[PDB]
Amino acid sequence: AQGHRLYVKAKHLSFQRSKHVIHPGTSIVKIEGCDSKEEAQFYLGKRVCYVYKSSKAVRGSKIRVIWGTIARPHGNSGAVRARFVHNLPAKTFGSSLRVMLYPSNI
Amino acid sequence: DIYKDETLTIPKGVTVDIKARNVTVTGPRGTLKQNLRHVDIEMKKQGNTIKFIVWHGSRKHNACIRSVYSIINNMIIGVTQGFRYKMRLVYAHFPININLTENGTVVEIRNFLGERITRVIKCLPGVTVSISDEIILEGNSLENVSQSAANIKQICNVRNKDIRKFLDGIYVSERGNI
Amino acid sequence: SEFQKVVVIDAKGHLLGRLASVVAKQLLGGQKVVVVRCEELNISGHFFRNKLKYLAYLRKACRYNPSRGAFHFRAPSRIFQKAVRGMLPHKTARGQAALEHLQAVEGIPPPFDKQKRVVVPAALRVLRLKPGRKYCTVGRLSSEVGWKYNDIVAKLEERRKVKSAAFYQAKLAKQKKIASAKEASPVNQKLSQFGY
Amino acid sequence: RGKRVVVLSQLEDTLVVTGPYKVNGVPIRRVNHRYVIATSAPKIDVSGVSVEKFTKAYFAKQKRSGPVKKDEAFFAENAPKNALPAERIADQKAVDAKLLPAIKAIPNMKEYLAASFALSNGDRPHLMKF
Amino acid sequence: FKRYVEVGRVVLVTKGEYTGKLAVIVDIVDHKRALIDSPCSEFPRQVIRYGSVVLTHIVMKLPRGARSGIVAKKWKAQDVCNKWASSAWAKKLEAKKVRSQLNDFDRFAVMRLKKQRREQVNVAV
Amino acid sequence: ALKEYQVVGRKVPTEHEPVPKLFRMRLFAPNESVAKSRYWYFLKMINKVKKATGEIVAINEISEPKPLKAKVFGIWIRYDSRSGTHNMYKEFRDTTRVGAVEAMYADMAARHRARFRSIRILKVVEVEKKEDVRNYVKQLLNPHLKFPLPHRRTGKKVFAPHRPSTF
RNA sequence: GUAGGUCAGCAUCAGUUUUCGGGGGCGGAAAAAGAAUAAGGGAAGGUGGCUGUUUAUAGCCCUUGUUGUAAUACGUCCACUGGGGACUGAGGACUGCGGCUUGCCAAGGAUGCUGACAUAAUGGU
RNA sequence: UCUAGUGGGCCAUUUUUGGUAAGCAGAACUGGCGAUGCGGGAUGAACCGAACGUGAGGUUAAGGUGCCGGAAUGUACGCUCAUCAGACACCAGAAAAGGUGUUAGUUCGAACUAGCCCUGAAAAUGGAUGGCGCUUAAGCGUACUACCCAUACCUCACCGUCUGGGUUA
RNA sequence: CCAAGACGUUGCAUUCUUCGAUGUCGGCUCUUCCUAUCAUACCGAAUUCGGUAAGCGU
RNA sequence: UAUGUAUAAAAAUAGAGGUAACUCUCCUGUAUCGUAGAAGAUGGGCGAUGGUUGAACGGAAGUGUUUUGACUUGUCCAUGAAAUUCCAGAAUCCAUUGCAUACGACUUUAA
Repeated sequence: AQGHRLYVKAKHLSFQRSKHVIHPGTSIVKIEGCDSKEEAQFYLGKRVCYVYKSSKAVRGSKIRVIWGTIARPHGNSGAVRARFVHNLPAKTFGSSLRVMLYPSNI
Repeated sequence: DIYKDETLTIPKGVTVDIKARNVTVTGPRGTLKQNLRHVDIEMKKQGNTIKFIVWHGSRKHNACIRSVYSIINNMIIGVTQGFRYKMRLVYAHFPININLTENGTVVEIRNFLGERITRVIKCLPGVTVSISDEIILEGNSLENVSQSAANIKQICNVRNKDIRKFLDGIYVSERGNI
Repeated sequence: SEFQKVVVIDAKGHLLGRLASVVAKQLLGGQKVVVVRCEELNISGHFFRNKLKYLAYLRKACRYNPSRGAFHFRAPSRIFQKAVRGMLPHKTARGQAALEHLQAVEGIPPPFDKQKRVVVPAALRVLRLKPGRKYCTVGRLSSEVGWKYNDIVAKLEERRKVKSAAFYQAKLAKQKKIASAKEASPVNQKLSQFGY
Repeated sequence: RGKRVVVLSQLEDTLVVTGPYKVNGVPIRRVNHRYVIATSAPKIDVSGVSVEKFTKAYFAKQKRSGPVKKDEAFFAENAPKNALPAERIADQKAVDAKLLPAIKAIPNMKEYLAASFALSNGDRPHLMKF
Repeated sequence: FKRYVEVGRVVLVTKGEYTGKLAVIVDIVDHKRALIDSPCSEFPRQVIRYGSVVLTHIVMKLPRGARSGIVAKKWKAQDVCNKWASSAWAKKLEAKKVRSQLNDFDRFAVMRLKKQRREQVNVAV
Repeated sequence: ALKEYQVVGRKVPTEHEPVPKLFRMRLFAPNESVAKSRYWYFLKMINKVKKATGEIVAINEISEPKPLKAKVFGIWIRYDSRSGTHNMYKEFRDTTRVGAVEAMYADMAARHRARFRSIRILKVVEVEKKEDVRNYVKQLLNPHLKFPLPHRRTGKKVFAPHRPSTF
């Protein structure tokens, strides 16, 4: 079954925020194996998505997706900032995201 | 300093192995297993010599090197010749009665200062008690022999009386080897 | 670096706060964490100081209905969960969901003694304390503040260790055979230019 | 996705590319250059294959200019059986004939093109080179 | 012990722009700093801290404060190059570097070759 | 990152002083601006010169002639404390005067909680004879120096699979 | 053919910005060093030799010459240049200031090439 | 020119008077609060930073980056072990004098001299460096990078106000 | 703290809230906390003076 | 909420771990196990005699561990894919009891 997964696993950590004020427009994402801002530069501009499952069949699909793009690195520990077409729900803190390898430049 | 070292020569003792800093010194007389986890000292065994070394230690940490050398010599002496303490009873009017049970590991003291209470003390392992009013404490561990003497002396204590007149008690007289 | 579905952590030789800080962050990251051998955790500082700290904690109680006031858990795993709870936002629905993602246990129970146990070098005592500094064990601290299962935990632990030792020898016997057959294949030295 | 293909020519924006249809079954298609990871594998000789007839007009779809579409018969239409011109099949066979000898000559590349790329546990694409 | 910070010990640099290089402790500045030198041109003589190097098992006979030319002469004479490589530690490090330099086609070749290797699993009953 | 600066200056000429004297100072400062400030600080306490009525006639950055050679530096300082009645002599072993002053500032702040403003450097001298040398510096000068590597805590690499060897 | 709904992808640009890389000029003790190679001086935390000594069967320190218009680091500058990502597209014939060679142009604010869906898909409550 | 409201103020910096002292009474200069949100100091009318049209992007201030909590369990050198340590200005409090505690200094082993720790130190519901916890720190002193983010700064869009320039086609 | 337990020295009224009202002594009753300890326990000196100590009683 | 849902010695850290007083390893997992095939088709030739899958042990929470018809990418070869033509049988009530009881509840009894 290990002939798939053209994406890199990532986790939605939190919104971009100060101590008390949150900014849900842009999110903080931890990409696995990305441990520095120098490594985050490779993942800049990649296409990240949140995949979740619903009971209602939209166009005959149980799976629906919210797309987004990695915008910039965040901090020193490899976390990145991500902008989505729909702001990610606050219930996804700790949920997983798929970071594709496109738009590719490697 | 960077390098503070003391050198000791080992006798004909059989095993002095230091696994996990635990010296399981086995000699002609017996086995003494003690830990040196309380000192952060590189002691190296080569040939028939052992070097206790401290690197980058301050004065407080360097002070324990001689203590380690003293104690390592102590159970070397214990496993080679052993330790014997001769301890005499002193009483003015009431004789002190002492009984030894199961080869002396329990000592029962009665008629101390005329009291009717029996004081029973369990000696530490590796120490045996014999009656020479002289009590002989012989064993491998100087730690255990000295502690057993301390327990007996503390137990036979005079309470609420003038020590200036009441000189009754048990005090150690001689500390030597077998 | 990489998240596993469930991570089992051997708490032996770890510091309470440093490991709790790492565990709490991992739990908030959506990761399921199991911590075994919580009785083998360490708290920096000598035993009596830590004994005084817990006894001070014990005094905290309501004057009306002490059954309402702070509940003082004497188990080493429950002391660890207390540290993680204080490091989590547990009044919040996110923090609660993190708390049920943590399972801290004394010893290594049978669902976990057959699983790999990782360690956290950011919390290991040998890496994190200056040598010669005094420290205490949570298990001993627990046993002298009210925990009454220190003996049975120990006795079950050597039985597990004996079984684990038997498992290891069986696996090492297998690895000896596979290693011997490894160099017999000429391809092992053929793929030397590839770094393997 | 995950297929390995051999680049034929660079079109105006995308790459006219096909993994040999007799190897991995990927026909001649345009692929945008941002959706490919170029590999460091040994090059395949594509100098002997004609690439002038692979143009935007060649790959162009049929114009619709109306909102009416979709049908079960519509899906029964198209398909490889229908729609697919014989000239398109001939071009695919011709490029296959001109491309297979090179991948036959260089070892392990035929089956490499047949395989499918995938990421595994612990693989970090920023550290990995292709 | 087997690794002592002393004049002439060969060290492996682990942090900085010279990570992975070999050098020799020409002189000891203090408990935290030491002057090292390497025969290679890309590694100049410099004062470095012990936190960025790991002590190797190799010790060479070198007089304290030796210049770069003399250090290179002693390095060649005692043949420390390929004396470090003879150890399994260096072979493991070089294997890690070679394995990291692999590309996708080389990785596919590795997969097939080790798959050929794995298909034996023939052991005596 | 301190730097050693040769600062030469003089007061502006007047009718009373047509030819003023040139005074030079070696002083350690992060940049030329602070170097000129300290020069005026020392010249103001001694020899009746403001910054206004004086001028900096020369600025130079001095580098270590032998930055690859281990040396012993003896530094005399004036230490100002809560009591402020102190002179000190300390010795530091390293390859440059700038590093010795930097290590002095860190050591002085660590041991006595003294700040850059409180400390003024009387003189930094290179001690060449081993006999002229602090006990710790001498026992670093031991020809047979050797010691084990001290503890050094050895990407994110959380959740290590094996217990560390640490030896 | 013409123009046209919604939403995407890419290219070529403009505005704004972030992050990496290369090349070159110049400045300082016209860096300090160092290497290599000729003088002389001194010695050790004293090597071979025999505790004491002066390069020998290790070497080091100081000065000078040389290789030298040495390199590097640092500073500064280039109307020198290569990438990656992000946000924005206000205006609505023509004028203007410029570059090129009259047409062209990245020059007084986004267009071009496509695809999917024409849907509750976007959007709202 | 006509007219409104106001004619109880309060706090801070610094100077200063009455007072045993006071979250006390009284003044001087300035800045504030009152009338003012925002970032920060856990929390607070005057403290720190910054003063506010609706938004997008970028960057900072004060302050922070172990976890709660956005951001280095960063770098360098030390000091400290506290039997109820310490942890950031205002600020929410302790002194003399000692302490075979310890680390450095000064001058002729002795005295001194400093820095940290301990002692001096002592209450009443159970509870507060904000909490958890922290000991080659996640404590203290110094140095150097990277990072986080305000309604402040920068570019841009839009709203309004004001100001200036055109407009008989 | 000091040496000649002296001398010294260092420490443990205001009118801010309430006058569209907070019921204003003591006793009785009852529970809890504090230690600056009267008794009890256990130690240290020369019954007396001390240290740990608020468990228990007063 | 998965996308390979892969990995079980214990210990010390101023030491360990083996193989055979010996000697080798350590200096983390960027490692091993795995990974090829219409989301993985239909055949064939060599080679191997393996590989993956549909009674006993384990009580600490034993959710298991072990044991004893397919599927072949070990190695060669031949068809097929497309136009998805550029991202997407009990209890209770009713009754009864008084060891109980404000009322509930509790203790009994009742075919």
